[PDB]
Amino acid sequence: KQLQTEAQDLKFVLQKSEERCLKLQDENSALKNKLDTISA
Amino acid sequence: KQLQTEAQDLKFVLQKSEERCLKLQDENSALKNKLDTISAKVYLPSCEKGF
Amino acid sequence: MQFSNIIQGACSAIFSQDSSLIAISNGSKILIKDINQELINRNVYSFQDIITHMEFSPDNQLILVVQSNSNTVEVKNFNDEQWICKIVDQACGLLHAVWAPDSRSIITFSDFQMKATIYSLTDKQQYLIKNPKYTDKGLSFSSDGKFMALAERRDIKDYIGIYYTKDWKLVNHFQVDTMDLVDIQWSKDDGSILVWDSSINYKFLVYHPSNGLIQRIQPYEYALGIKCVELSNTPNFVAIGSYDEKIRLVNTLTWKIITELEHKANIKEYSNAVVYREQNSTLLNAQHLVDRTTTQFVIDESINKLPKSQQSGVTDVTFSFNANYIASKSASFPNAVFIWEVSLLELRYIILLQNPVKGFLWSHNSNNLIIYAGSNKIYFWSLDGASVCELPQYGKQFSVNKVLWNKNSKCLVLIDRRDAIIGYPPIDL
Repeated sequence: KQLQTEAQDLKFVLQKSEERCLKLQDENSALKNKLDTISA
Repeated sequence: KQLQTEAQDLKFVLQKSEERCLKLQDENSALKNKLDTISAKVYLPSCEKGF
Repeated sequence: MQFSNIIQGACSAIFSQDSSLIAISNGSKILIKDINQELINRNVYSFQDIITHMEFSPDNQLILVVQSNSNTVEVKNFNDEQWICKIVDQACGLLHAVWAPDSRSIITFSDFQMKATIYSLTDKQQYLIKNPKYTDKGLSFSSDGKFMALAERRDIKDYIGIYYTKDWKLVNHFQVDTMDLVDIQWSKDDGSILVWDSSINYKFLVYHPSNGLIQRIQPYEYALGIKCVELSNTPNFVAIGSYDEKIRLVNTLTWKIITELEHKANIKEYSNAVVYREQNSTLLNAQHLVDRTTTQFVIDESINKLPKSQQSGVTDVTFSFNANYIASKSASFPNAVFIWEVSLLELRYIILLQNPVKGFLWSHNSNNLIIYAGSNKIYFWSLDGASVCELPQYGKQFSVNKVLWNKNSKCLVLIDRRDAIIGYPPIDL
Protein backbone atom coordinates (compact mmCIF):
# COMPACT_ATOMS: atom_id res chain seq x y z
CA LYS A 1 0.00 0.00 0.00
CA GLN A 2 2.61 2.54 0.89
CA LEU A 3 4.51 1.94 -2.31
CA GLN A 4 1.59 1.50 -4.56
CA THR A 5 0.23 4.79 -3.44
CA GLU A 6 3.41 6.59 -4.35
CA ALA A 7 3.62 4.64 -7.54
CA GLN A 8 0.20 5.81 -8.54
CA ASP A 9 0.88 9.26 -7.54
CA LEU A 10 3.80 9.15 -9.93
CA LYS A 11 1.80 7.60 -12.78
CA PHE A 12 -0.86 10.20 -12.25
CA VAL A 13 1.62 12.99 -12.69
CA LEU A 14 3.22 11.31 -15.66
CA GLN A 15 0.07 11.17 -17.64
CA LYS A 16 -0.56 14.83 -17.02
CA SER A 17 2.97 15.59 -18.09
CA GLU A 18 2.49 13.63 -21.28
CA GLU A 19 -0.57 15.70 -22.03
CA ARG A 20 1.51 18.86 -21.78
CA CYS A 21 3.79 17.32 -24.36
CA LEU A 22 0.95 16.37 -26.62
CA LYS A 23 -0.58 19.78 -26.80
CA LEU A 24 2.93 21.06 -27.57
CA GLN A 25 3.23 18.43 -30.30
CA ASP A 26 -0.04 19.46 -31.85
CA GLU A 27 1.05 23.07 -31.46
CA ASN A 28 4.16 22.22 -33.27
CA SER A 29 2.42 20.71 -36.24
CA ALA A 30 -0.12 23.53 -36.44
CA LEU A 31 2.66 26.07 -36.20
CA LYS A 32 4.40 24.50 -39.12
CA ASN A 33 1.27 24.48 -41.19
CA LYS A 34 0.66 28.13 -40.37
CA LEU A 35 4.11 29.11 -41.52
CA ASP A 36 3.77 27.15 -44.69
CA THR A 37 0.45 28.72 -45.40
CA ILE A 38 2.02 32.15 -44.90
CA SER A 39 4.96 31.48 -47.16
CA ALA A 40 2.70 29.98 -49.89
CA LYS B 1 10.78 -5.05 -4.97
CA GLN B 2 9.30 -4.04 -8.28
CA LEU B 3 7.06 -1.49 -6.61
CA GLN B 4 10.12 0.00 -5.10
CA THR B 5 11.19 0.02 -8.77
CA GLU B 6 7.86 1.50 -9.82
CA ALA B 7 8.71 4.32 -7.45
CA GLN B 8 12.40 3.97 -8.61
CA ASP B 9 12.31 5.72 -10.84
CA LEU B 10 9.34 7.56 -12.14
CA LYS B 11 10.65 10.69 -10.57
CA PHE B 12 13.28 10.23 -13.22
CA VAL B 13 10.75 9.37 -15.85
CA LEU B 14 8.88 12.53 -14.80
CA GLN B 15 12.20 14.29 -15.31
CA LYS B 16 12.62 12.66 -18.77
CA SER B 17 9.12 13.74 -19.71
CA GLU B 18 10.14 17.21 -18.56
CA GLU B 19 13.11 17.10 -20.91
CA ARG B 20 10.79 16.08 -23.74
CA CYS B 21 8.30 18.77 -23.07
CA LEU B 22 11.14 21.25 -22.94
CA LYS B 23 12.37 19.96 -26.28
CA LEU B 24 8.94 20.61 -27.67
CA GLN B 25 8.57 24.00 -26.03
CA ASP B 26 11.91 24.98 -27.50
CA GLU B 27 10.88 23.87 -30.95
CA ASN B 28 7.67 25.75 -30.52
CA SER B 29 9.60 28.76 -29.42
CA ALA B 30 11.68 28.52 -32.56
CA LEU B 31 8.54 28.23 -34.65
CA LYS B 32 7.01 31.14 -32.78
CA ASN B 33 10.11 33.09 -33.55
CA LYS B 34 9.62 32.17 -37.17
CA LEU B 35 6.00 33.32 -36.98
CA ASP B 36 6.91 36.60 -35.44
CA THR B 37 9.74 37.02 -37.93
CA ILE B 38 7.77 36.07 -40.96
CA SER B 39 4.96 38.26 -39.82
CA ALA B 40 7.24 41.24 -39.30
CA LYS B 41 8.16 41.21 -42.97
CA VAL B 42 5.24 39.48 -44.58
CA TYR B 43 2.24 40.85 -42.88
CA LEU B 44 3.47 44.17 -41.98
CA PRO B 45 3.00 45.00 -45.72
CA SER B 46 0.79 42.01 -46.77
CA CYS B 47 -1.88 42.87 -44.34
CA GLU B 48 -2.88 45.39 -46.98
CA LYS B 49 -3.65 42.58 -49.44
CA GLY B 50 -5.94 41.34 -46.72
CA PHE B 51 -7.32 44.82 -45.79
CA MET C 1 -41.01 29.09 -10.93
CA GLN C 2 -42.29 32.14 -12.95
CA PHE C 3 -40.96 31.81 -16.45
CA SER C 4 -41.18 32.31 -20.20
CA ASN C 5 -41.65 30.06 -23.15
CA ILE C 6 -38.79 27.80 -23.90
CA ILE C 7 -36.26 29.78 -25.86
CA GLN C 8 -35.65 28.12 -29.05
CA GLY C 9 -32.25 27.71 -30.43
CA ALA C 10 -30.59 28.68 -27.20
CA CYS C 11 -27.37 26.79 -27.68
CA SER C 12 -25.85 28.66 -24.76
CA ALA C 13 -26.41 31.69 -22.58
CA ILE C 14 -24.77 34.15 -20.28
CA PHE C 15 -26.24 36.63 -17.88
CA SER C 16 -25.21 40.21 -17.19
CA GLN C 17 -23.25 41.66 -14.34
CA ASP C 18 -26.25 43.37 -12.88
CA SER C 19 -28.24 40.26 -13.59
CA SER C 20 -30.81 42.24 -15.57
CA LEU C 21 -29.95 40.81 -18.93
CA ILE C 22 -29.71 37.42 -20.39
CA ALA C 23 -27.98 36.80 -23.60
CA ILE C 24 -29.04 33.76 -25.44
CA SER C 25 -26.89 32.34 -28.09
CA ASN C 26 -28.17 30.49 -31.00
CA GLY C 27 -25.55 29.29 -33.46
CA SER C 28 -25.98 32.50 -35.53
CA LYS C 29 -27.70 34.94 -33.20
CA ILE C 30 -27.81 36.54 -29.84
CA LEU C 31 -30.99 37.41 -28.08
CA ILE C 32 -31.05 39.83 -25.23
CA LYS C 33 -33.74 39.74 -22.61
CA ASP C 34 -34.56 42.26 -19.83
CA ILE C 35 -35.67 39.98 -17.11
CA ASN C 36 -37.03 42.66 -14.89
CA GLN C 37 -39.45 43.94 -17.38
CA GLU C 38 -40.51 40.34 -18.04
CA LEU C 39 -38.52 37.56 -19.53
CA ILE C 40 -38.80 39.30 -22.94
CA ASN C 41 -36.46 40.56 -25.65
CA ARG C 42 -34.99 43.98 -25.95
CA ASN C 43 -32.97 43.11 -29.01
CA VAL C 44 -31.46 40.42 -31.23
CA TYR C 45 -28.21 40.34 -33.14
CA SER C 46 -27.45 38.08 -36.00
CA PHE C 47 -24.27 37.05 -37.66
CA GLN C 48 -23.54 35.16 -40.87
CA ASP C 49 -21.24 33.05 -38.83
CA ILE C 50 -20.76 30.47 -36.05
CA ILE C 51 -20.63 32.03 -32.60
CA THR C 52 -18.30 30.24 -30.19
CA HIS C 53 -18.02 32.80 -27.45
CA MET C 54 -20.36 35.28 -25.95
CA GLU C 55 -19.66 37.75 -23.17
CA PHE C 56 -21.23 40.73 -21.47
CA SER C 57 -19.11 43.68 -20.63
CA PRO C 58 -19.34 44.45 -16.81
CA ASP C 59 -21.65 47.37 -17.26
CA ASN C 60 -23.90 45.29 -19.46
CA GLN C 61 -23.58 47.63 -22.39
CA LEU C 62 -21.67 45.67 -24.93
CA ILE C 63 -21.85 42.14 -26.09
CA LEU C 64 -18.59 40.53 -27.05
CA VAL C 65 -19.05 37.96 -29.74
CA VAL C 66 -16.31 35.73 -31.00
CA GLN C 67 -16.76 33.90 -34.22
CA SER C 68 -15.27 30.41 -34.88
CA ASN C 69 -13.13 29.59 -37.88
CA SER C 70 -13.52 33.07 -39.14
CA ASN C 71 -11.35 34.71 -36.54
CA THR C 72 -13.76 37.44 -36.00
CA VAL C 73 -14.56 39.48 -33.02
CA GLU C 74 -17.59 41.65 -32.89
CA VAL C 75 -18.60 44.04 -30.23
CA LYS C 76 -22.05 45.61 -30.31
CA ASN C 77 -23.77 48.17 -28.11
CA PHE C 78 -27.16 47.09 -26.83
CA ASN C 79 -28.06 50.67 -26.29
CA ASP C 80 -26.47 51.89 -29.48
CA GLU C 81 -27.06 49.93 -32.60
CA GLN C 82 -25.04 52.55 -34.43
CA TRP C 83 -21.90 51.56 -32.60
CA ILE C 84 -20.60 48.46 -34.23
CA CYS C 85 -17.01 47.39 -33.97
CA LYS C 86 -15.16 44.47 -35.38
CA ILE C 87 -11.67 43.19 -34.90
CA VAL C 88 -10.45 41.69 -38.09
CA ASP C 89 -6.78 41.62 -37.39
CA GLN C 90 -6.81 38.10 -38.74
CA ALA C 91 -3.37 37.29 -40.06
CA CYS C 92 -2.44 36.12 -36.55
CA GLY C 93 -5.83 34.60 -35.72
CA LEU C 94 -8.47 35.79 -33.24
CA LEU C 95 -8.63 32.73 -31.34
CA HIS C 96 -10.46 34.12 -28.42
CA ALA C 97 -11.26 37.29 -26.59
CA VAL C 98 -12.23 38.53 -23.19
CA TRP C 99 -13.50 41.81 -21.95
CA ALA C 100 -11.06 44.11 -20.06
CA PRO C 101 -13.28 45.61 -17.24
CA ASP C 102 -13.44 49.39 -17.12
CA SER C 103 -10.70 49.84 -19.67
CA ARG C 104 -13.30 49.70 -22.36
CA SER C 105 -11.21 47.18 -24.18
CA ILE C 106 -10.97 43.68 -25.48
CA ILE C 107 -8.06 41.43 -24.89
CA THR C 108 -7.99 39.50 -28.08
CA PHE C 109 -5.89 36.48 -28.15
CA SER C 110 -4.08 35.58 -31.27
CA ASP C 111 -3.36 32.04 -32.02
CA PHE C 112 -0.18 30.23 -31.21
CA GLN C 113 0.35 32.15 -27.98
CA MET C 114 1.68 35.01 -30.03
CA LYS C 115 -0.08 38.12 -28.95
CA ALA C 116 -2.98 39.15 -26.79
CA THR C 117 -3.22 42.49 -28.28
CA ILE C 118 -5.41 44.73 -26.38
CA TYR C 119 -7.87 46.50 -28.58
CA SER C 120 -9.25 49.64 -27.08
CA LEU C 121 -12.78 50.29 -28.06
CA THR C 122 -12.18 53.97 -27.66
CA ASP C 123 -8.80 54.21 -29.45
CA LYS C 124 -7.26 50.79 -30.38
CA GLN C 125 -3.87 51.48 -28.67
CA GLN C 126 -2.75 48.04 -29.61
CA TYR C 127 -0.11 47.06 -27.09
CA LEU C 128 1.62 43.78 -27.79
CA ILE C 129 1.71 41.00 -25.33
CA LYS C 130 4.90 39.22 -24.89
CA ASN C 131 3.74 35.69 -25.70
CA PRO C 132 0.60 35.17 -23.58
CA LYS C 133 0.28 31.64 -22.36
CA TYR C 134 -3.44 31.51 -22.64
CA THR C 135 -6.72 33.00 -23.62
CA ASP C 136 -9.00 32.88 -20.57
CA LYS C 137 -7.00 30.66 -18.24
CA GLY C 138 -4.14 32.35 -16.62
CA LEU C 139 -5.79 35.71 -17.01
CA SER C 140 -7.15 37.36 -13.99
CA PHE C 141 -7.84 40.65 -12.49
CA SER C 142 -7.21 42.05 -9.14
CA SER C 143 -10.03 42.52 -6.70
CA ASP C 144 -10.06 46.22 -7.44
CA GLY C 145 -9.40 45.46 -11.13
CA LYS C 146 -6.21 47.59 -11.31
CA PHE C 147 -3.79 44.83 -11.86
CA MET C 148 -3.87 41.95 -14.17
CA ALA C 149 -1.91 38.82 -13.96
CA LEU C 150 -1.28 36.94 -17.07
CA ALA C 151 0.27 33.57 -17.36
CA GLU C 152 2.89 33.98 -20.04
CA ARG C 153 5.51 31.79 -21.60
CA ARG C 154 8.85 32.63 -23.16
CA ASP C 155 12.31 31.32 -22.52
CA ILE C 156 10.19 28.29 -22.35
CA LYS C 157 9.45 29.15 -18.71
CA ASP C 158 6.26 30.20 -17.08
CA TYR C 159 6.11 33.51 -15.45
CA ILE C 160 3.53 36.05 -14.63
CA GLY C 161 3.28 39.30 -16.33
CA ILE C 162 1.70 41.85 -14.11
CA TYR C 163 0.09 44.56 -15.97
CA TYR C 164 -1.45 47.69 -14.81
CA THR C 165 -4.86 47.53 -16.41
CA LYS C 166 -5.22 51.20 -16.92
CA ASP C 167 -2.33 51.47 -19.36
CA TRP C 168 -1.36 47.85 -19.78
CA LYS C 169 2.21 48.51 -18.95
CA LEU C 170 4.14 45.67 -17.57
CA VAL C 171 4.71 46.77 -14.01
CA ASN C 172 5.55 43.78 -11.86
CA HIS C 173 6.88 41.01 -13.97
CA PHE C 174 8.04 37.96 -12.13
CA GLN C 175 9.13 34.42 -12.56
CA VAL C 176 7.07 31.80 -10.95
CA ASP C 177 8.56 28.68 -9.58
CA THR C 178 6.23 26.50 -11.52
CA MET C 179 6.28 23.67 -13.83
CA ASP C 180 3.28 24.84 -15.78
CA LEU C 181 0.84 27.59 -14.70
CA VAL C 182 -2.79 26.60 -14.63
CA ASP C 183 -4.32 29.77 -13.55
CA ILE C 184 -3.89 32.86 -11.47
CA GLN C 185 -6.04 34.24 -8.71
CA TRP C 186 -5.81 37.46 -6.82
CA SER C 187 -6.43 37.83 -3.14
CA LYS C 188 -9.72 39.39 -2.25
CA ASP C 189 -7.77 42.19 -0.56
CA ASP C 190 -5.12 42.11 -3.28
CA GLY C 191 -2.33 41.52 -0.78
CA SER C 192 -1.10 38.63 -2.89
CA ILE C 193 -1.30 36.82 -6.14
CA LEU C 194 -2.25 33.25 -5.68
CA VAL C 195 -0.63 31.26 -8.34
CA TRP C 196 -1.98 27.94 -9.27
CA ASP C 197 0.55 25.50 -10.73
CA SER C 198 0.00 22.35 -12.71
CA SER C 199 -1.69 19.60 -10.95
CA ILE C 200 1.55 17.65 -11.07
CA ASN C 201 3.08 19.42 -8.13
CA TYR C 202 0.14 20.05 -5.84
CA LYS C 203 1.25 23.64 -5.31
CA PHE C 204 0.23 27.14 -4.78
CA LEU C 205 2.63 29.88 -4.96
CA VAL C 206 1.67 32.96 -3.14
CA TYR C 207 3.42 36.05 -4.34
CA HIS C 208 3.17 39.55 -3.26
CA PRO C 209 2.48 41.55 -6.40
CA SER C 210 5.35 43.77 -5.27
CA ASN C 211 7.98 41.19 -4.13
CA GLY C 212 7.73 37.60 -5.20
CA LEU C 213 7.01 34.75 -2.87
CA ILE C 214 5.22 35.29 0.35
CA GLN C 215 4.37 31.70 0.86
CA ARG C 216 4.06 28.32 -0.72
CA ILE C 217 1.40 25.71 -0.16
CA GLN C 218 3.67 22.81 -0.16
CA PRO C 219 3.89 20.48 -3.12
CA TYR C 220 4.03 16.82 -2.52
CA GLU C 221 6.37 16.56 -5.49
CA TYR C 222 4.87 13.37 -6.82
CA ALA C 223 1.28 13.50 -6.64
CA LEU C 224 -1.38 15.24 -8.49
CA GLY C 225 -3.03 17.98 -6.57
CA ILE C 226 -4.59 21.42 -6.74
CA LYS C 227 -7.45 20.24 -8.94
CA CYS C 228 -9.46 23.38 -8.32
CA VAL C 229 -9.43 26.46 -6.15
CA GLU C 230 -11.69 29.12 -4.78
CA LEU C 231 -11.65 32.12 -2.48
CA SER C 232 -14.28 33.07 0.04
CA ASN C 233 -15.81 36.51 0.05
CA THR C 234 -15.38 36.64 3.76
CA PRO C 235 -12.00 38.30 4.55
CA ASN C 236 -10.34 35.59 2.50
CA PHE C 237 -10.25 31.90 2.93
CA VAL C 238 -8.89 29.86 0.15
CA ALA C 239 -10.00 26.44 -0.30
CA ILE C 240 -7.57 24.39 -2.22
CA GLY C 241 -9.25 21.56 -3.94
CA SER C 242 -6.69 18.90 -4.23
CA TYR C 243 -6.63 15.85 -6.32
CA ASP C 244 -6.68 13.50 -3.29
CA GLU C 245 -10.29 14.16 -2.29
CA LYS C 246 -9.22 16.86 0.07
CA ILE C 247 -9.62 20.50 0.52
CA ARG C 248 -6.92 22.43 2.24
CA LEU C 249 -8.77 25.29 3.68
CA VAL C 250 -6.38 28.15 4.17
CA ASN C 251 -6.64 31.32 6.15
CA THR C 252 -4.98 33.69 3.74
CA LEU C 253 -4.35 36.08 6.55
CA THR C 254 -1.59 33.81 7.77
CA TRP C 255 -1.59 31.34 4.89
CA LYS C 256 -2.18 28.45 7.16
CA ILE C 257 -4.14 25.35 6.57
CA ILE C 258 -7.34 25.18 8.49
CA THR C 259 -7.22 21.44 8.29
CA GLU C 260 -8.04 19.15 5.45
CA LEU C 261 -11.59 18.54 4.56
CA GLU C 262 -11.70 14.99 3.29
CA HIS C 263 -14.52 13.46 1.27
CA LYS C 264 -13.86 9.95 2.54
CA ALA C 265 -16.70 7.65 1.54
CA ASN C 266 -18.25 6.82 4.84
CA ILE C 267 -20.89 9.27 5.92
CA LYS C 268 -20.97 7.79 9.40
CA GLU C 269 -17.32 8.79 9.81
CA TYR C 270 -18.14 12.45 9.83
CA SER C 271 -19.17 13.41 13.32
CA ASN C 272 -21.87 15.72 12.08
CA ALA C 273 -23.08 13.91 9.05
CA VAL C 274 -26.53 14.54 7.68
CA VAL C 275 -27.40 12.54 4.57
CA TYR C 276 -30.07 13.10 2.04
CA ARG C 277 -31.02 11.67 -1.23
CA GLU C 278 -33.19 12.54 -4.13
CA GLN C 279 -35.86 9.84 -4.20
CA ASN C 280 -38.83 8.67 -6.21
CA SER C 281 -42.17 10.26 -5.45
CA THR C 282 -45.54 11.52 -6.53
CA LEU C 283 -46.46 15.12 -7.01
CA LEU C 284 -47.17 17.82 -4.65
CA ASN C 285 -50.71 18.72 -4.01
CA ALA C 286 -53.04 19.64 -5.54
CA GLN C 287 -51.55 18.31 -8.73
CA HIS C 288 -53.80 16.93 -11.38
CA LEU C 289 -53.26 15.36 -14.82
CA VAL C 290 -49.71 16.55 -14.95
CA ASP C 291 -48.91 12.87 -14.11
CA ARG C 292 -46.73 11.61 -11.36
CA THR C 293 -43.55 9.52 -11.72
CA THR C 294 -41.52 12.31 -10.03
CA THR C 295 -38.93 12.73 -7.30
CA GLN C 296 -38.43 14.73 -4.13
CA PHE C 297 -35.43 15.68 -2.12
CA VAL C 298 -35.60 13.86 1.18
CA ILE C 299 -33.43 12.97 4.17
CA ASP C 300 -32.32 9.33 4.29
CA GLU C 301 -30.03 8.62 7.21
CA SER C 302 -29.21 5.29 6.89
CA ILE C 303 -26.89 5.85 4.10
CA ASN C 304 -23.28 5.28 4.95
CA LYS C 305 -21.39 4.65 1.78
CA LEU C 306 -21.77 7.58 -0.54
CA PRO C 307 -21.63 7.24 -4.49
CA LYS C 308 -6.21 9.46 -12.63
CA SER C 309 -8.08 11.96 -14.97
CA GLN C 310 -11.50 12.89 -13.75
CA GLN C 311 -11.40 10.60 -10.74
CA SER C 312 -10.55 11.36 -7.11
CA GLY C 313 -9.98 15.03 -7.38
CA VAL C 314 -12.12 17.65 -5.86
CA THR C 315 -14.28 18.87 -8.67
CA ASP C 316 -15.39 21.88 -6.82
CA VAL C 317 -14.92 24.04 -3.84
CA THR C 318 -17.55 26.77 -3.98
CA PHE C 319 -18.03 29.05 -1.02
CA SER C 320 -21.53 29.96 0.06
CA PHE C 321 -22.77 33.28 0.96
CA ASN C 322 -20.59 34.22 3.90
CA ALA C 323 -18.66 30.99 3.31
CA ASN C 324 -20.22 28.91 6.03
CA TYR C 325 -20.50 26.06 3.64
CA ILE C 326 -18.40 24.65 0.88
CA ALA C 327 -20.10 23.03 -2.04
CA SER C 328 -17.59 20.56 -3.08
CA LYS C 329 -17.82 17.03 -4.45
CA SER C 330 -15.14 14.79 -5.80
CA ALA C 331 -14.94 13.08 -9.12
CA SER C 332 -15.06 9.83 -7.19
CA PHE C 333 -18.68 10.53 -6.30
CA PRO C 334 -20.41 10.94 -9.59
CA ASN C 335 -23.77 10.76 -7.85
CA ALA C 336 -23.21 12.83 -4.76
CA VAL C 337 -22.72 16.28 -3.35
CA PHE C 338 -20.65 17.16 -0.38
CA ILE C 339 -21.39 20.18 1.67
CA TRP C 340 -18.75 21.06 4.16
CA GLU C 341 -19.75 23.01 7.17
CA VAL C 342 -17.37 25.55 8.56
CA SER C 343 -16.78 26.49 11.42
CA LEU C 344 -17.28 22.84 12.24
CA LEU C 345 -14.83 21.80 9.58
CA GLU C 346 -16.87 18.67 9.31
CA LEU C 347 -19.00 17.26 6.56
CA ARG C 348 -22.74 17.82 6.81
CA TYR C 349 -25.69 17.68 4.31
CA ILE C 350 -24.48 15.06 1.99
CA ILE C 351 -26.73 14.67 -0.99
CA LEU C 352 -27.24 11.69 -3.23
CA LEU C 353 -28.77 12.25 -6.59
CA GLN C 354 -30.83 10.05 -8.84
CA ASN C 355 -28.25 10.53 -11.55
CA PRO C 356 -24.67 11.89 -11.81
CA VAL C 357 -24.27 15.48 -10.72
CA LYS C 358 -23.38 18.07 -13.28
CA GLY C 359 -22.77 21.10 -11.11
CA PHE C 360 -23.56 23.45 -8.29
CA LEU C 361 -24.42 27.03 -7.62
CA TRP C 362 -24.72 28.63 -4.22
CA SER C 363 -27.26 31.28 -4.16
CA HIS C 364 -25.94 34.63 -3.49
CA ASN C 365 -27.20 36.00 -0.22
CA SER C 366 -28.03 32.46 0.76
CA ASN C 367 -27.35 28.83 0.34
CA ASN C 368 -29.94 26.49 -1.06
CA LEU C 369 -27.24 25.05 -3.16
CA ILE C 370 -28.55 24.65 -6.60
CA ILE C 371 -27.73 21.25 -7.73
CA TYR C 372 -28.34 20.32 -11.27
CA ALA C 373 -27.80 17.08 -13.03
CA GLY C 374 -29.43 17.06 -16.48
CA SER C 375 -32.75 15.82 -14.96
CA ASN C 376 -35.26 18.57 -15.76
CA LYS C 377 -35.22 19.34 -12.04
CA ILE C 378 -33.43 21.72 -9.84
CA TYR C 379 -32.49 20.15 -6.64
CA PHE C 380 -31.63 22.28 -3.78
CA TRP C 381 -29.86 21.81 -0.58
CA SER C 382 -32.48 23.92 0.97
CA LEU C 383 -31.42 25.30 4.26
CA ASP C 384 -34.82 24.39 5.45
CA GLY C 385 -34.12 20.71 4.98
CA ALA C 386 -34.76 20.05 1.34
CA SER C 387 -36.33 21.38 -1.89
CA VAL C 388 -36.88 20.40 -5.51
CA CYS C 389 -38.06 22.71 -8.21
CA GLU C 390 -39.73 20.53 -10.68
CA LEU C 391 -39.50 21.91 -14.10
CA PRO C 392 -42.83 22.10 -15.98
CA GLN C 393 -44.09 20.63 -19.18
CA TYR C 394 -42.88 23.65 -21.05
CA GLY C 395 -39.66 22.04 -22.00
CA LYS C 396 -40.87 18.78 -20.40
CA GLN C 397 -37.80 17.03 -21.79
CA PHE C 398 -35.35 19.83 -21.06
CA SER C 399 -32.39 18.34 -19.24
CA VAL C 400 -30.57 21.29 -17.64
CA ASN C 401 -27.02 20.33 -18.41
CA LYS C 402 -25.73 23.74 -17.50
CA VAL C 403 -26.99 26.31 -15.07
CA LEU C 404 -26.34 29.95 -14.58
CA TRP C 405 -27.61 31.79 -11.56
CA ASN C 406 -27.92 35.45 -11.37
CA LYS C 407 -26.05 37.49 -8.78
CA ASN C 408 -29.35 39.08 -8.26
CA SER C 409 -30.32 35.64 -7.29
CA LYS C 410 -33.81 35.80 -8.54
CA CYS C 411 -33.22 34.57 -12.04
CA LEU C 412 -32.14 31.18 -13.16
CA VAL C 413 -30.88 30.17 -16.55
CA LEU C 414 -31.12 26.57 -17.51
CA ILE C 415 -29.37 25.37 -20.58
CA ASP C 416 -29.50 22.08 -22.40
CA ARG C 417 -28.76 22.04 -26.16
CA ARG C 418 -30.49 24.46 -28.50
CA ASP C 419 -32.74 25.28 -25.63
CA ALA C 420 -33.05 27.52 -22.60
CA ILE C 421 -35.39 27.99 -19.69
CA ILE C 422 -35.29 31.35 -18.17
CA GLY C 423 -37.19 31.81 -14.97
CA TYR C 424 -37.79 32.82 -11.38
CA PRO C 425 -37.64 29.60 -9.16
CA PRO C 426 -39.10 29.36 -5.61
CA ILE C 427 -37.42 32.67 -4.86
CA ASP C 428 -39.76 34.45 -2.50
CA LEU C 429 -36.92 34.33 0.13
